[PDB]
Amino acid sequence: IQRTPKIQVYSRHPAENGKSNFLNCYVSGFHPSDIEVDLLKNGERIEKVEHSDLSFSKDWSFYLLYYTEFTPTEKDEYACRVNHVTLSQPKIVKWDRDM
Amino acid sequence: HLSLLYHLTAVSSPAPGTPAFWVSGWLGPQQYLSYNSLRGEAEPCGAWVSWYWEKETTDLRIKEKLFLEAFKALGGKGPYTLQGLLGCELGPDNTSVPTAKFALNGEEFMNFDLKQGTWGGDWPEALAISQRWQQQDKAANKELTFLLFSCPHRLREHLWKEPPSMRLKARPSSPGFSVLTCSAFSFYPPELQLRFLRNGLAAGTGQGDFGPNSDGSFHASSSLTVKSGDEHHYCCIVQHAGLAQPLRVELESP
Amino acid sequence: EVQLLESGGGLVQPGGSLRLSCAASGFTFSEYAMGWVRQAPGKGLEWVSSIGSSGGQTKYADSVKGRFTISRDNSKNTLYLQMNSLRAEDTAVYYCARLAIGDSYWGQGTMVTVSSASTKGPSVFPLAPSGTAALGCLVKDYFPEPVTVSWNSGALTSGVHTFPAVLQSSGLYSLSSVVTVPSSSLGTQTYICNVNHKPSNTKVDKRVEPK
Amino acid sequence: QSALTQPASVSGSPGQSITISCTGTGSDVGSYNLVSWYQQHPGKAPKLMIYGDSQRPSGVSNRFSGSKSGNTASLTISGLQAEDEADYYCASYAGSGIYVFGTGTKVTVLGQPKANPTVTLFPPSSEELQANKATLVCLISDFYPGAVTVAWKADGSPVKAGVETTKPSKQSNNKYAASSYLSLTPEQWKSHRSYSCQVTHEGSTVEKTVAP
Repeated sequence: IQRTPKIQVYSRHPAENGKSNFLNCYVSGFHPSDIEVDLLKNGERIEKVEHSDLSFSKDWSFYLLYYTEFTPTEKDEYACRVNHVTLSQPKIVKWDRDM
Repeated sequence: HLSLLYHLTAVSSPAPGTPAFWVSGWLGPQQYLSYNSLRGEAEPCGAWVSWYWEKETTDLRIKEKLFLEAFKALGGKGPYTLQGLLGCELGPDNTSVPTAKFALNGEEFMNFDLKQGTWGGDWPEALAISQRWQQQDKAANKELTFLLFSCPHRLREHLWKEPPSMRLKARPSSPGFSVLTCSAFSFYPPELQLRFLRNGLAAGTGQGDFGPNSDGSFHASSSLTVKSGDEHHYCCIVQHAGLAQPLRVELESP
Repeated sequence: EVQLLESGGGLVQPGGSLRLSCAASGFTFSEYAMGWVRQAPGKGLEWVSSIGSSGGQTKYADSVKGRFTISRDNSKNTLYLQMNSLRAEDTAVYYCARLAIGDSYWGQGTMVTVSSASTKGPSVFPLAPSGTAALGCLVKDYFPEPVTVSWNSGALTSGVHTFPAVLQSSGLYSLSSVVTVPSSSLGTQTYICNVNHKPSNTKVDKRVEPK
Repeated sequence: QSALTQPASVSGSPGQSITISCTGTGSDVGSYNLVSWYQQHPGKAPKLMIYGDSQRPSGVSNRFSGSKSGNTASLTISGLQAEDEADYYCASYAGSGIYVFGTGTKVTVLGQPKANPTVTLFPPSSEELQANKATLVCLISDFYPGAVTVAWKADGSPVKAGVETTKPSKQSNNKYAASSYLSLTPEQWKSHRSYSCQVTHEGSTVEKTVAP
C-alpha cells in the first residue's frame, strides 16, 4: 500500500530572534519507508542536519524526525521539503512563525 | 502505561547504504535499544550489563535471518516490507498483555497464536511465511517464551516531568476569520490535552498535532478557527502531569 | 492425498439462487484460505471469490460483488458459495481451490447453468450391432448438459467412446456412446449403457441387443 | 477487477520453443504480485506449471519456464511435444486473496501425422420407429487434422433438411471426433432404398450406407 506523509515543522522552544534553538520537521504516517527530507533556509538546503532512526507507529506507518540547531532572525525563512512516492511534486512546508 | 515493545523492519530492496533489517526497542515512549543489519550489534540509546547486550545481539541476529528468510518464502520480486511488533504491556488490572503482530507491505497479515504456538494469518502469504519460520529450530518456542514469560519479567526489572511552555497566538485566516493556535513546547511525558473556551464555554474538538523533539521532549499544538475580532473571547486550557492542575493560557497580547 | 469435492451444481432460472459446497479432506483445512474459480463453457478462467483461513476475511470479483457470499465451516471441513440473483453470465463450471503459494489443488468442478429453459430428461435408444462389432446408445433430446454414460455399470471401459453432444436448433442436446466389441461375444455378453442426467434426475439403463 | 491479456493462439513444431506473453502484470509501488501459469487439457481442471513467476512444482517438466518483467510475464515451453497441446492461463496473485486470470492461450503443436476418419453409421432403432421418430447416426472418429464435411444422401440425392452436425473436437489421443444426425419421419426412412453418410477429409471421401 501507499500512505502519504504528514509534515509538521516546529521549533523546540518558543522562537526568539538572536536566541539559539532547534528546528524540527516531523514527517509521519507514510508507507513505504523510502523518503527524502530536507530543511531549507531561504529556499536552500541546510547541510548540518540530523535525523532520528526510521521507526513506525501502531498502524505500521513510518515516521522520521529531522532537526538542526539554529538561531532565528527576523529575515531568515525556514521550511521543510519532503519527497515521497505518493507525491507528484515534493512538498515544501514553511516554518510558520505566527502560528 | 508500562510497555516493552520491539519494532522490527525488513526490506527486500534497501536503498543503497541503508540496512535491510533494523530494530528499535522501547520502554514506554523512550527508545533504549537499536540494532541494524549493517552493524549487527544491539546498542543502547539515550540514557542507557554487558551480558544483556550480548544476548540481545544473539537474538536479533536470529530475528534478522528470520525476517530476510520471509522474503524467500514469498518468492517473486516484491519489493517487500516486513514489519513486526513484539512485546508486553502492563495494564492497570496488573495483567501482562503480549503483542506479536506482523505487517506485509504496510498491511497486517500475521500474528503469533499463543494457543497453537505458531504464527498464522488468513491468507497464503501468512501460511507461507509461518511455515518457513517453523522450520527454524526453537524459533516458535523462543517467541512463546518471550511473549508469556521473558518479556513480562523484563518489563518489571527495566522498570521525570517537564511541564510545557504555553503559547496561544492568533493569525489572520481568511477574510472574516482568524485561526487561534495553542502550542505546548518541550514537555514530558508525551501525554497532554488541550481545550479551548469561548467566554467560559467549551469549543473545538480537542484534536491537535503532536510531535517529538530530538532531546526526548515533545511538542503539541491545537488550532481553532474563530470569527474576526472575537479572538479575545478565547483561552486555552492544558492538562499535563508536569502541571499541578490544568493551566489557563491567555491570548498573546501583541 | 489432498481431495476437494464440489457439489450443488444444477439448472437455475435467472433471478433464482443456488448454494455450492466443497468437501475438503487430506490436509489441515483451517490453515488454508480457500477460493472459487469459474469457467463458462469454451471461455477462460475467472476468479470468483476467496475466503481467509479463519473465515474472517472475504474477497469477491467485481462481477459477483453483492450477489455471491463465500463462507466456510472449519469444523465440517466445508467451503460454500451462496449465489443469489443469478444471471445467464453466471453459467459456468465452478471449481473449488486451495489457496497457497507453491501449490494449487483444485476440485473437478460442478456445473451451474442459468437459463429460463426447462430441464428435459433424455430418451435413450439402442444402436444395435451389425472382426469387431460396433454398438452404442443414442441419448436424445435433453437439456441441459451434462449427461454421463457408462457401460455395464463401469465394468466395460475399453473400446468406449462417448461423443460430444450436438446442440440442435431446438435448444435440446443429443449424444451417442459407442463401444467396439468382439463379434464372437455378441451371443454370450450383455451390453447395457447407463445414462445419468442429474439436472432432471433421469437415470435410464438400456440393453443393446443384436437386431 | 479485469483480465490480463494473452494471445489467443500460439503454435509451434515438435521440438520447437514457444513463448506465451501475459500483459497487465505490473504492480503499483508499495504492492506486489506473484505470477502463476496453468495448463488446462480438455475436460480436465487446470494444472499448475509455474508459481512465483519462475518456480516449477515438483514433477513439472523443466521444459516449462517462466519470467516476469514490468508489465509482462512470459511462459516458455521448450522441446514442444504433442502432449503440450492445451490452453494456458497466466494468473496474478496480488496478496490478501485477490487473483485475476489472463484470457488464455490455445497452444497447437503442428506437423502431426495425418489420421484418416473412421466412420460408423447406425440406422434408426426398432424402438425409436415404434415411437414414430427416426434418427440416423454418423459417428466420425480418430481423424487428423480436425476439419470434415459431412454429406447425407438418399438414393444418391443430397439431404440438407434435418441434419445436425457437431464441430470437431479434440479427443484424448490428440485426434478429432465429430458426429452428424439425420432426422427423418419413419415414412421418409422407408421410402428410400439406401441412406448414405459421406465424410470428406483432406481430399478423400469415406462412405457408409444403411438400408431399411
